[PDB]
Amino acid sequence: MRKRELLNEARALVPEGSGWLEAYTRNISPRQLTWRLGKRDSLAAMTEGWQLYQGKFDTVAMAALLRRLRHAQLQDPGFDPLAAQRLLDDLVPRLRSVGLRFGKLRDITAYLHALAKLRSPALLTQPDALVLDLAVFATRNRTELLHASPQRLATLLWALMRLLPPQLYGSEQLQVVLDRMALASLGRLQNFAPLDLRWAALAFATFGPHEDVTARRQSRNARVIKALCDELAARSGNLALPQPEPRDLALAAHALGLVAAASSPPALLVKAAGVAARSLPALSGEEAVGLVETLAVWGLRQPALLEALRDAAGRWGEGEQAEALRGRLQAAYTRLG
Amino acid sequence: EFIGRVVSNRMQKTVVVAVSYVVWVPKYKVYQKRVARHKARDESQASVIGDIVRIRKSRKFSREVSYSVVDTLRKAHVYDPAAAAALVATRDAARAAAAASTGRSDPWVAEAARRLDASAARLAALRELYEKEVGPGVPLSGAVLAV
Amino acid sequence: AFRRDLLFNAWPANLRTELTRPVVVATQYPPVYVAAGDGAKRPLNEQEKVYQERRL
Amino acid sequence: ATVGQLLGGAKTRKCRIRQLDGSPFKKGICLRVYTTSPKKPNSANRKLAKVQLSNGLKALAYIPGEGHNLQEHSMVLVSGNGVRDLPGVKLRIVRGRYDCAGVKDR
Amino acid sequence: MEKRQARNSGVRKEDVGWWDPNPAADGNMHLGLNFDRLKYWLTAGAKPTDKVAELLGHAGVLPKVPQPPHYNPRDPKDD
Amino acid sequence: VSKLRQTTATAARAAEVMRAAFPGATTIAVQLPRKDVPTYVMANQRPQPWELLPMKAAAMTQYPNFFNNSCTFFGSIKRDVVNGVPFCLLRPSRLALDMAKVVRNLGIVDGFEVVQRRSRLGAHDFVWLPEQQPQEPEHLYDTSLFRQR
Amino acid sequence: ARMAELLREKRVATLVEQVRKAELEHKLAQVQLQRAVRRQEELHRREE
RNA sequence: UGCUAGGUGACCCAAUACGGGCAUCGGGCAAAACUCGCGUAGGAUUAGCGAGCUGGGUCGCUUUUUUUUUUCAGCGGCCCAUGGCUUAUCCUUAGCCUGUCUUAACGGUACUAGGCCACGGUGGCACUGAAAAGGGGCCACGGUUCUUAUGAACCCAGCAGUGUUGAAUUUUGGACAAUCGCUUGAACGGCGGAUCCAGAUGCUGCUUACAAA
RNA sequence: AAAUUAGAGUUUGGUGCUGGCUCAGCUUUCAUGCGCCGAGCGGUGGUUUAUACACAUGCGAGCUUAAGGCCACGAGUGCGUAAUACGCGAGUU
Repeated sequence: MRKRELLNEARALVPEGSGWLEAYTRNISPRQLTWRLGKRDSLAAMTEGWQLYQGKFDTVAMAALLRRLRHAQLQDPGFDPLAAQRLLDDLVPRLRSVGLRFGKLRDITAYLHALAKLRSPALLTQPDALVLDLAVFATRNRTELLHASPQRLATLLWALMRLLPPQLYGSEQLQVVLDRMALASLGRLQNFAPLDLRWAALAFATFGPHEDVTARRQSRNARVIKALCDELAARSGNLALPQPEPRDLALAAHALGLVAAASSPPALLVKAAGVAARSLPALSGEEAVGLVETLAVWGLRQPALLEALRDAAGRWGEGEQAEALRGRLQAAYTRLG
Repeated sequence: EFIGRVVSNRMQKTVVVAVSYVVWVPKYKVYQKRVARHKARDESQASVIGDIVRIRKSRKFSREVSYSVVDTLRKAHVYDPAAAAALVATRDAARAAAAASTGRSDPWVAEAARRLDASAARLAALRELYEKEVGPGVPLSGAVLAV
Repeated sequence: AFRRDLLFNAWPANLRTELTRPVVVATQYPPVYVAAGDGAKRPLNEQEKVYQERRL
Repeated sequence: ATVGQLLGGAKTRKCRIRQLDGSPFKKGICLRVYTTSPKKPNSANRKLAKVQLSNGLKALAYIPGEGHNLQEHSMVLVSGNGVRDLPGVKLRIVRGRYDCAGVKDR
Repeated sequence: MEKRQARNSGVRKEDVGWWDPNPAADGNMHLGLNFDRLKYWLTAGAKPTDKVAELLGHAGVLPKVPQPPHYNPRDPKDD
Repeated sequence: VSKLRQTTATAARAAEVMRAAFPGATTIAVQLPRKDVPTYVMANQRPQPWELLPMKAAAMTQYPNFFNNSCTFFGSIKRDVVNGVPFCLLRPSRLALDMAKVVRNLGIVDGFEVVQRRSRLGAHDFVWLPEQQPQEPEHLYDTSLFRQR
Repeated sequence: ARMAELLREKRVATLVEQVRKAELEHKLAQVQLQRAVRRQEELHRREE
């Protein structure tokens, strides 16, 4: 009988064009909220849901909200980036009041994936202090990090690779996160997906080389790259397990070239040469070009790979980014003769 | 994939489509033709009754709407009365103008001459089509000349 | 067939199925090998080829 | 073909004796033990039996053999052979069972 | 034959194999499996039970399994 | 159980009967030369003779009224054999002409000619001259130019 | 498939069009010539 | 979601030296559940469907979780487009298919084993479980017993066995040894009226005089 | 080397039709009489065919370190259901 009082409480927050107000309950579960945000397509509807239900959102609701923001970014035509940015600013104090007091590693990783998903190509930003503090708060306890999934940890790494400016790779909180995650993942190396190893290699290459404790951190990320890159090298060719994608081995090879260029002949480059030179048109060009830069910095010459990439080098057209690919591949070709 | 005639479009975003499917009976060794009715989603309501449409399975939208309209092959021409009056005007204008230009040459003689030379121009055209397709050859068969 | 039939001229089973005697390995005739008790792979004994040919 | 013939082809799987109801042998209690005179050219007084059968329905039964011992309230086993010499009667009392046993010195 | 079905039911598994535990005149066991789907099912994590594991090990296409951890006097006259 | 399992054996054989009968027309789809809907044949429990609708459509599209003119031809053969008439006279078609050339070629009969019921020819219709025409017609249109052959 | 289509379908169809159009030119030479002069002479004599 | 193998343990047990349980992760293949295309007993002495009888919008339809991209239904509430079917509904028969028998075949009809579904004296409903109940939970009915009458206990379409009816229907057997299942990290462990062995009993295939080595 | 169509008697003064009845065929039952029940190795089969009738009694799901952890697989019947059934064929979120 108190539906009209409930409706007046709904009217006091959101204007009268919303379908949420008939649907409104005070005693909602977060499960239904994750589905109800999963049912909308327009940024007006998530705004309606936010001013109705700011009080009941835990971290899963924020993660589904950011995915729905990306969904509206690619499907709602009337997108305003300014309204999205002020709403994204409104998302902050709810996180600092709740999710930084009750965030398990699953929820926080899901949010950081959602925010990096928003910043993905097919510019919206959050403060980086919240991103680092979410990173240290999700990993503050060792035990749940021991029971974490490889998909979770490499997803967290891809989030930290996409969200952060390059000046903040030397921040100590990222290094504390990398300390915890290396101390977890080096025991369960063999539970890893090769895609998860690809993102682990890329993120430790991105964050690694950025007084005794810091050089020890660089040496520890050196042992992480050498063991993990040999884990991918063992996982390539061993046909008994799922064969890693040549894109992933190529991009982890580029990570090896990045950490070799920053810190200054593994089997990984040889097997990467094989999986590229058998399957070039499945490879995008720029990852292979970065692998040619890795061949440059190692000084090794992979013959059928380089003639195959010569054939790939002819097969591009003329135009700005494509001519930049041709130019840098020609430059690394002259670097290798 | 079904290619079958529409029969109903009185129906919101949904057309009832009938398809002639032929079932075997084993008893008499005779294929019996039955026609089943399907309900199908269209999106533009471009299907007038008599259109020949292509329906395909997609995700179900209802209890009993189960296919989606892909393409309307042959359009059903429809009765527009004002356009029909326009064809009345153009057609009796053509008849009266031709009879006035023609009207000794009784008008049957002139039109039948024009139809003879039109047929002759046609026969010359398709004969030259056969000439460019085949070359100088007896019309024995094209299957012989396919070598 | 006549020469074969002319030159032809344990069963206790009760089985609790124990793996006592050696093992032989649409079914692909001729048989592949003989697996012994000791994990050894050996080709067919002559008598075993005889009673394989009697079996068909 | 012709579609009337296509629809032109489970009927009544008809028991040709409708009193045994598809079974071969049904017992029952003899209601009356009586004889009758038959159709010409037969004129010997044949002995019959009206029996309240197992299935609750009644039909007449031929009594075979050199005499018999059946009276009121007497159980028999009824078989499926008919006697032709009077119309409408289809039942035969098998002998080798109950109160109707075999005759003396057969 | 998963855990659900009985011994004689209709099974998606193609073969428990040409099999004859009865001794037959010499080389007393049967011809073994037909093949190429046995390795698929045992590859796919379908379990063996105990004696099919013994028979597969005994045929030498798999290594054998040690059964006894201890000895106490078994009664052979139970039948 | 082989009744159930041997249904779709001829189904994949019917599709190239479509493709080698009708290039560019597409469980199979059959366009009988009649109303515009292509008519569909597909699976059941009781197995089907696939290539009755495709085979029939190739028949009726190449040789229209194959069934009625074939049965009319062979019925008239049965007619005058059991009636002792040694001449067999048909309402001609593509089928009747072509398969009359077939049975004359194999020597089932000794010959055929187009004839016309010449009493109801006009003051001048076209008339069949056997000498001046070449001896054997080979199409319907040359044999439907005239009136009631 | 292309060999069957372009080396059979269009030329056998072309045989069908030119054969029925030679027949149609026969019927049209009839309906011009004999029909037209016959009916204009009939209408001429009927109006006389 | 469920199994099996891996890898982990600031855990527990065992260990004159090392393996199990227990938690979590992920590789393999897998079930499950839904959807639609068709098939299907006769009856006009069933002719309109007493109905949301079909569709569109709106919600509710109890989770985010790897890169460009991702998540059913009238099922309920509301409007609404007024249509949807016309062997439509309604009745009564009936588990269904492969089977088995026969026919030369097409067909026509009681089983074998086994595929799937349904049901557990009747009817309604819920917990838990990923999924629901044949000796699990609650209520009402109908039976069977007993009460000092107030009320409780039970439900063989599980096995044997009893009783009616029937022309006719079996032993109140033995056993976990073989499987196969459930379980347990000793122990050829525990249990299983599944099964395997024996009985009675139609059909069958197959022997049968004793003596003596 | 593909293994594939039995009639007769009955109707009438006789003959031929007209369709029906029966017998000879195969399969089938704790069918029903009459007769044997020597002993063994086996196959198999009972839809207690029916009553989805009422059940005496006994047994069928217990295992395992009081407490907790695992026991929806197997067996039976066909009431209901003429179609969320069952079968066949495609694709699965």
